[PDB]
Amino acid sequence: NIVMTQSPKSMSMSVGERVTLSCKASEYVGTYVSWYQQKPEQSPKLLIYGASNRYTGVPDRFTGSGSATDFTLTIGSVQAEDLADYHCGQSYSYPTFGAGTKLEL
Amino acid sequence: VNMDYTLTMYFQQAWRDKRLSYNVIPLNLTLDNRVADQLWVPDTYFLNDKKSFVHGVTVKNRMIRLHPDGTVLYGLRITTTAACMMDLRRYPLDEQNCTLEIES
Amino acid sequence: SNMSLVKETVDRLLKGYDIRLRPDFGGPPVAVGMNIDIASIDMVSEVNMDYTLTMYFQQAWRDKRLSYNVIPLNLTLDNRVADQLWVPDTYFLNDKKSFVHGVTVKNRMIRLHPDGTVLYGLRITTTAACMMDLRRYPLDEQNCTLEIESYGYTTDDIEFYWRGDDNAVTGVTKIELPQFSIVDYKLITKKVVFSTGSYPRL
Amino acid sequence: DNTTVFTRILDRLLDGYDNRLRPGLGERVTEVKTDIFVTSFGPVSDHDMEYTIDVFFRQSWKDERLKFKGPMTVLRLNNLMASKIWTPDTFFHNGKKSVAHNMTMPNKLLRITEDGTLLYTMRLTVRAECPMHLEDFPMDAHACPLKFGSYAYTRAEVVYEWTREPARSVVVAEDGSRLNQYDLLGQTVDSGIVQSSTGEYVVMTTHFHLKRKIGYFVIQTYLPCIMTVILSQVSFWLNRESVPARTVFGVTTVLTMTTLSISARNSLPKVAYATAMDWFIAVCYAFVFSALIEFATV
Amino acid sequence: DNTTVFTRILDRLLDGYDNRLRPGLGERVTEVKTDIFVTSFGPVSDHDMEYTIDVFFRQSWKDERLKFKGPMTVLRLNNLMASKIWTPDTFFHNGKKSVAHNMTMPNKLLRITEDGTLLYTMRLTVRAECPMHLEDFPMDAHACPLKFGSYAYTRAEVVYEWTREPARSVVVAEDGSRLNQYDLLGQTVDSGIVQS
Amino acid sequence: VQLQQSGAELVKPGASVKLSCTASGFNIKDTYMYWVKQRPEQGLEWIGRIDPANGDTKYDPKFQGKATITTDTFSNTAYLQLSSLTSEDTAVYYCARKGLRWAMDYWGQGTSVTVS
Amino acid sequence: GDVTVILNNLLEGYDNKLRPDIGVKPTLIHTDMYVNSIGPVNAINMEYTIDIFFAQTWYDRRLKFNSTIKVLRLNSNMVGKIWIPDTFFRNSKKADAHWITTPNRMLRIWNDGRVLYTLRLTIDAECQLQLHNFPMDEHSCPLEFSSYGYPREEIVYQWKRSSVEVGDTRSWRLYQFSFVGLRNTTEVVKTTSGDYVVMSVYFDLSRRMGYFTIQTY
Ligand SMILES: *[C@@H]1O[C@H](CO)[C@@H](O[C@@H]2O[C@H](CO)[C@@H](O[C@@H]3O[C@H](CO[C@H]4O[C@H](CO[C@H]5O[C@H](CO)[C@@H](O)[C@H](O)[C@@H]5O[C@H]5O[C@H](CO)[C@@H](O)[C@H](O)[C@@H]5O)[C@@H](O)[C@H](O[C@H]5O[C@H](CO)[C@@H](O)[C@H](O)[C@@H]5O)[C@@H]4O)[C@@H](O)[C@H](O[C@H]4O[C@H](CO)[C@@H](O)[C@H](O)[C@@H]4O[C@H]4O[C@H](CO)[C@@H](O)[C@H](O)[C@@H]4O[C@H]4O[C@H](CO)[C@@H](O)[C@H](O)[C@@H]4O)[C@@H]3O)[C@H](O)[C@H]2NC(C)=O)[C@H](O)[C@H]1NC(C)=O
Ligand SMILES: *[C@@H]1O[C@H](CO)[C@@H](O[C@@H]2O[C@H](CO)[C@@H](O)[C@H](O)[C@H]2NC(C)=O)[C@H](O)[C@H]1NC(C)=O
Ligand SMILES: *[C@@H]1O[C@H](CO)[C@@H](O)[C@H](O)[C@H]1NC(C)=O
Ligand SMILES: *[C@@H]1O[C@H](CO)[C@@H](O)[C@H](O)[C@H]1NC(C)=O
Ligand SMILES: *[C@@H]1O[C@H](CO)[C@@H](O)[C@H](O)[C@H]1NC(C)=O
Repeated sequence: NIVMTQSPKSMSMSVGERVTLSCKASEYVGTYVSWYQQKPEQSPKLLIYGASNRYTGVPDRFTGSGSATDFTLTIGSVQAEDLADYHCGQSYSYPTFGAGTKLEL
Repeated sequence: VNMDYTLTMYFQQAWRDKRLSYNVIPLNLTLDNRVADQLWVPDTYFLNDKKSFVHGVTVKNRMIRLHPDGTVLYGLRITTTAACMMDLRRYPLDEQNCTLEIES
Repeated sequence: SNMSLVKETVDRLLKGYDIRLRPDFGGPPVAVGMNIDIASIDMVSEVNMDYTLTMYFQQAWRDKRLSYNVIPLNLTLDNRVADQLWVPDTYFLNDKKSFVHGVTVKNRMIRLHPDGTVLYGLRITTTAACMMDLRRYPLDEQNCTLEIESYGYTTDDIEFYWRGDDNAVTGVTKIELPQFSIVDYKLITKKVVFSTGSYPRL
Repeated sequence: DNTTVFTRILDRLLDGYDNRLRPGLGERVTEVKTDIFVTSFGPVSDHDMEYTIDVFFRQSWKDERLKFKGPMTVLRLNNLMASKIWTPDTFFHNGKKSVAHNMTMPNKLLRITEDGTLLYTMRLTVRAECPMHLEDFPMDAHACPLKFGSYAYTRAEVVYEWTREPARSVVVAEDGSRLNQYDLLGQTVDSGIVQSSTGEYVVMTTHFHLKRKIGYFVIQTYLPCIMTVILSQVSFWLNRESVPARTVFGVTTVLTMTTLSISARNSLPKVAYATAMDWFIAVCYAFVFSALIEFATV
Repeated sequence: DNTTVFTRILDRLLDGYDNRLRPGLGERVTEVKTDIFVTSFGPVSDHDMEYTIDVFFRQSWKDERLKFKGPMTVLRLNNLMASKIWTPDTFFHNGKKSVAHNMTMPNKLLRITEDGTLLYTMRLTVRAECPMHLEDFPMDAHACPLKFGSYAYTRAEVVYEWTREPARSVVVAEDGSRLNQYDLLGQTVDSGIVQS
Repeated sequence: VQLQQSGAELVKPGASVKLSCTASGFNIKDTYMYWVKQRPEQGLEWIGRIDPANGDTKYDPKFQGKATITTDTFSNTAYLQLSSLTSEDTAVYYCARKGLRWAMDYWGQGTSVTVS
Repeated sequence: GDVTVILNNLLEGYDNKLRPDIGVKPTLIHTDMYVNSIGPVNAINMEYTIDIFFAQTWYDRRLKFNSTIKVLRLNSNMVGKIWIPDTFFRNSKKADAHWITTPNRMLRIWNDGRVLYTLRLTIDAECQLQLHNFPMDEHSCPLEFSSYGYPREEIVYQWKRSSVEVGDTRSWRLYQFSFVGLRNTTEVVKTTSGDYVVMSVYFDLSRRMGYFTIQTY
């Protein structure tokens, strides 16, 4: 059972700067990790599939960077509506998600 | 060194097709092998072969025979190079068991 | 709708098409541009005096009969329609044995364009013979080639040229050999003369 | 008139069908679901840097033009109906000389489901390239690749996918191992997008991890060499009043070190760098020559 | 639309043509003119008593059923028109296993002249047998032969001849030598009749 | 394009529940259907997987034997049946559709299941 | 011309799936050979190569025409349009015909329906050599052939009086052996499908101890 450890648990930052979230796997997951965004009292929406592939309908400020074990999600020039929960989930095996990451202003 | 063996065989298949049934003549009909492309034949294959072929001198070496009750007899002449892994821990005082698989 | 319309377009293109005759059969010569993407140079054998290479070999020309204007997009057709179009009779003069790969199907590509341009690619593994000078062996450097010629059509029926003329051959710097090292490569255009006529050569 | 209804179904099925046009030519993207069942992992040739593999290669996709309605829900048809419909042109990017077997008939399988889904399976032997780096010979581990994709259909026309979970798609049989010298540890699949002079294509990658077995090269080279070194160090206990004896000792052990090194260097390919057997032979040769020079000095 | 006129020409040429009959079956003798251009004299395998040779093999004859009158005086047609017409079945009497190249298209050439003359060229690799007398090895000289003739057509039906002067008909290229152990000194042609 | 789930409800400890998820805009015989469970302010947890074309299912080892996923192609729905409930079942259950390189691109609206 | 009319009248209503006299009597086929060379006889694989011109002739009452010409001499173009017997060599490991530059086959039809069909073959036949008394040994190992699908009651083979003819015997590739003679044999063999008429040609060879002397003795 592949476990995904996300870091950090929370991050407080202002509007306009660049932010980066990290996700790590125990076993190998080769570019099959998706990133979801969940706003309060809503359902999660797919942002990035593969490892670096923007979903059709997402802005250009989200970018993914992938490897065999270490993955990162970078958001450059954030806005006031990009505060939500972010989950990393693998799909190389039966799917397992991360703990989450709160983003506050 | 290659872990395989080669064998030549006469491989014959017999089944019964009701569409190829006739009653007006009392003899068996051996047809020219070119009619085998106009009849249904089973898709038999060998699982552990590496390179097979049907001989082609002077024509394609195969036989097709029809019987009045519908029994079709279909023969091929095959040269198969089948693969079998050998246990050489007792070489040269050894005995090797290897087989050829016939599947659909 | 959108499928039967394109079906009618291809059926109109392929109806009344004579494969015996080249494009502009009684006019100026047709230009054919070449591309080669070398995938590997396998084995340089001194005893056999040959070397094997795998390549993606692509040809591009213009056929005014395969010109359509009903649909605006490019048509990639199944690779079995290449037996019903005209393709040039290119050959390699110095090869000994060659084949097109046939897994899972015949590895060839056809592609049409609305103005008439046809692209035609093959994946060829060929064993070309090159005679080496082993006077300074093993401390030496060889030069051997791949010749690309037209068999049937003379220089007043066809013209060969490299498509790009400097970026026509790619993938040479990524080739790793166990014994040699590719230091340089060159592209040459030429015209040869035999007892039957004058033929183009790359 | 029991088989006339199936003939009518197949005739209506092929009436109006163009096998030069992919399903959804200007309307959709063709989704192909791939699967590989390895029936035997063949021998790995070290001098050609290649390996052999025998696979059942399965491809599934959806064609809306082949919908039918009859007393059966799946038609298990022949291998000649597959040449009358559109099939994808999958090739192997690093294949050298593959063969699709046709004994006694073409080993192909076609199943059509009543909603239009097709399953198309082939049995074929692939001979692929495995570039190896031999620094640690004969204690090296490799990852032999197997990359395939579509010829002439770019990413905007045909995309590939695994039909099950990626960790459970490439399945190797239990008795399917013809490896004498290596050991297959596991598999590893991957997916990517390569870019060439005609556009961007989807490429499905598989990696087989092999680990060489040392038990032959030990007895072949490492143990005779150490035995020869020990036999050279035997000479230090003889009395100096017998000079031809120790002379013939030294010269014959140098001769045997030379014969073992020449007879040992034919095993591995003609690589241009030094391996770990060469380091072992070089240090042992240094020890024997040092023993001989020590005899000369005393 | 200059393709319909040539289509009509080729369709009038192939209307009623029977490729099972040689030209002049009841009146004259078919005379075929032969030519050989050796592009490379391959290696000689002395251990197997054989040699390899890569040639352009050219034949020419006269077929009175393929006369036409059009704007062009020579039709340089494809390599798939030569299968619909009559061609001589030349075979090599001492050839072992020859190949005819198929890359990328069949390496064949057909030219039809307005008065009815046909030129037919193939590119192929002959592997012929050379019997050697190795009594003076390794200081020996050899004469490796290459005999070809007609299968199925006797002397009263099809005769062969060299297209140029016999000393200038078989032409070996200058750089056409893949020999490592021997030295090519020259050629020698002849023509005769065998009684089978 | 759209996945419509059932409505929230309460349930007594020890009963059984059947949640539904109706698909509209596509055919369920083409893709897989996933069921995901989320606790309040916690991470997502995968319950199970169903292949509607064939019919075979897989479950998380924690939920193996506890949950049963089934389908109905006629009404174009997918069901998740939970039995032998406890107090730790108060969560939010989502119905997701597989697609685009195993990503779970389309999600439902989520039903709140509470145990009193 | 008239030959086109003759060939088109001969091929009208013709069925190449049925042998002549399909329910009357067996067909008699006369066979001849002409050995160009017997290749190297290597004992490792227990085989030897041979090159022959195989000729068959029989009677077909459907190919009977009335005209002032006596013989039609044709190419290989009409070989695949009439009935041809399915002769095959029972002791061959690999055998192929010749196709350069055009398929080396010949067909000749006569005024009374007698057809002659000749083709050039290269056979790699096998013969088990009992290698006792080596290298002072003599062998006689065969080349057999018969029909594949037609039993004794349907096709019967028969040699002529001038059956097997060798060539020059000096240009052959026999290094360690020396050709001395041959003899023809006919027999009937029991098979699971029926009784088959089998014809054999035995070549007698004697090993010349001229190489093994300066090699080992
Ligand atoms: C698994 O798949 C394998 C690969 O697909 C498959 O192997 C293939 O087997 C098939 C069937 O056995 C082969 O197809 C036949 O091949 C015969 C010759 O085989 C030898 O040569 C081929 C290469 O063939 C080329 O050259 C020959 C002779 O010149 C041609 O006849 C071929 O068409 C082809 O020619 C083209 O290419 C030329 C240049 O190369 C061009 O110049 C030319 O213009 C063409 O474009 C080799 O590959 C073979 O080697 C292999 O096979 C041998 C078998 O002995 C093995 O021993 C060896 O190890 C190799 O594996 C071999 O050397 C062809 O003669 C044959 O074509 C005739 O027969 C077919 C079927 O009946 C007819 O449909 C066709 O019309 C031809 O008949 C005409 O000619 C005959 C001559 O006797 C006439 O009698 C007849 O009337 C007819 O004439 C009519 O048409 C004429 C025009 O064509 C016209 O002029 C006349 O007027 C008249 O109308 C057929 O193609 C195929 O080659 C094999 N492929 C390979 C690569 O091996 C295997 O069987 C499968 N196995 C299973 C179990 O499924
Ligand atoms: C090849 O076969 C023919 C026909 O059987 C042989 O000729 C006959 O040989 C026998 C025995 O010597 C004679 O009695 C007959 O009179 C011969 N003529 C015929 C037509 O049968 C011929 O001798 C055989 N050649 C061999 C054995 O190599
Ligand atoms: C046809 O074959 C069957 C099966 O061997 C056999 O019993 C029967 O006698 C044959 N017919 C004739 C006329 O020999
Ligand atoms: C067809 O191919 C050409 C050249 O690659 C490209 O410029 C063109 O945009 C393609 N078709 C379209 C309109 O997408
Ligand atoms: C040779 O090329 C022609 C033209 O593509 C093709 O029809 C023929 O089958 C080829 N021959 C072989 C043996 O593949």
